[PDB]
Parts: sequence; C-alpha cells; structure tokens
Amino acid sequence: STGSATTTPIDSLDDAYITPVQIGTPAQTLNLDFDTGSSDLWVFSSETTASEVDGQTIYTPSKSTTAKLLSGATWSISYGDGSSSSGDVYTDTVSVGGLTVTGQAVESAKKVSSSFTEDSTIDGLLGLAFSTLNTVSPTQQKTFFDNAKASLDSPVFTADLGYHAPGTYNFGFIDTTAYTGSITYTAVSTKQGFWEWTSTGYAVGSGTFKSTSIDGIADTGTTLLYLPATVVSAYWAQVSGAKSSSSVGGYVFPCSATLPSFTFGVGSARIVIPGDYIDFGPISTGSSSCFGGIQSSAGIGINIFGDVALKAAFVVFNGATTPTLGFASK
Repeated sequence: STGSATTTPIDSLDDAYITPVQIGTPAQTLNLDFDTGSSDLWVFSSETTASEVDGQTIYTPSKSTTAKLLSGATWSISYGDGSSSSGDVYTDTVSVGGLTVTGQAVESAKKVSSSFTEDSTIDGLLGLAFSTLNTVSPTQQKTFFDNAKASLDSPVFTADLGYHAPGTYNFGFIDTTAYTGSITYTAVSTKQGFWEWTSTGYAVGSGTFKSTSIDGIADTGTTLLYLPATVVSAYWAQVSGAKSSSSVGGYVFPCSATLPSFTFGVGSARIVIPGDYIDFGPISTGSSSCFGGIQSSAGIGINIFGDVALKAAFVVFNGATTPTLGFASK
C-alpha cells in the first residue's frame, strides 16, 4: 500500500504545516501537525476541557463505531517549546491520504496548554519519530508509521514541505519526479528516539564550505533551524544590523535586509536554504525588526533541522531495519 496527502502552511510565515487525517467511522477529518520529532498521535476531542478549545476541530469517539477505549491508558507530553497536553486513549481507524491503519492509538486530550488552545489551525499532532518516545502508559503505543510499515510497498515516508506553499507527505514510495539530482542517504542514530543524523558542514551565502560535523535531528514539528552558536554567529555576521536580542529571545535583523542563503552538508551533497526562507517577519506587528529563522541551539541541548532546513529539500525517512535519512534538492 501507499498514501499521499497534501500538507499546508498554517500561516503566511510557514510556522507549521497541517495535513488532513481521517479518524473513526464515519470519518472525522482533523488537521494534524505531522511531527518527526515526537511519537504520539493526539487530538483535540469531545473530552477536552471546554475553556481550552477555541476553534479547533474535535474528535468525538462516541460517534465512531470503530473507537474502543484503551482501558487504563493515559498519556502526557511536554514539548521543547514549553507546551504540553494530556488525556486518555482510544484505538480507532486512522487514514492518511488513502493509507489506512486499523487499531491505531488515538490519544484524546483532556487538557492542552494555552499555546495549543491559541492556535486554532492545529487539531492535534501525528508523531513520526520512533515509537520508543511514545508517552502512553502503562502500555506504550506505536506510531502511525510503525503500524503501517509492514503493509507499505517500501518502509519509508517522505516530507516535501513547501515555502509559502503546499507540499506533500508520501507513505510507502519515493516520488522520483519530486526532486532534482539524486537522493543522498546518511546514517541515523535512533538512540534518543529521533531521526538523528550528522551534517557534514555548512556555508553562509557564497562563502566557502566549512567541513565540520553537526549532529542534529530532522524535525518537521519544529519551525526553525537550531544550530551551534558558532555557526549561527557566522551566519548573522553577514547581515548588517543583525544582533542577538536577549529580550526577544534570539537573533533579530532589520526587516530591510536581504538575507544570505545557508547551505548544509549531507555527506558530499549540499542543500541550499534560500535567504528568504530565513525571514520570519516582524517581532511584533508593525515593527521593523524581524525574527531570524536560524537560531542558536545552545541551551536546547540538541541541534534541530526544523522546517526552515527541511523545506529546502525532499526528505526521505527510511524506516528499514537500519533506518537512514535521505536528502535531495528540489
């Protein structure tokens, strides 16, 4: 089998991407944030504290003839941005772009943190990291990909995120018309439960490539590109007027600037992030100070190849017995 679904930016800055997901019988379609940095499929639901729901579409398990309460199971998660949510668990039928899993754990939120409530466009998350990170207790549950894997034509999914435009998640096949040149594959460590790999270096604009190992995770659920302070300093030094602001919480730059590109290495291959991808607009409405899309990972504890990086590439998440990551230009 295979599946294919369009993924759409939630706003004009590409802050995140939502993908429609069919849950239950009859189908309840929710728009989920596909997140290769976490491993829970959780949704706003009829059980969510009413004051914590503001415009989201909810899953109502009592209206699904295939929903079954997973007895005694609970979940609770906290993300790297400070947000959280928790609740109980059903199993139900879940389909993504024509690909169907029966008996998928669907984590129904009883509580969500304010940042989720405030974001009307995201109805929940669909985790695509390794199932070892799944938070369901006392019995850990598998991801949608993990459940689908054996049935897929090939045990892979691909992320093709657009810049200010729709893109695609495919399951089970590689669309060879969706990228240019070749796909360069690189080793993955699953030791921390992430799609963790090592970039071979970077360049700023038309500058010389610096060969240096950068360990990080491919994370579709993170907006920005978080890299070591040395790297980030080298980038923003090429933008006149850019500075790290403690009060704003990162590098800011004059909105009148033209940003240089940023290149990262995948083995001997090179992915070029155009400068425009690194502009995340005014820090506050009407400001002429703009927020940068490349920021320091110091104090995160890990480097994160988030959407800013991933949307510059066609990315293969290869879930073979020994997982690997593939990157191509597009």
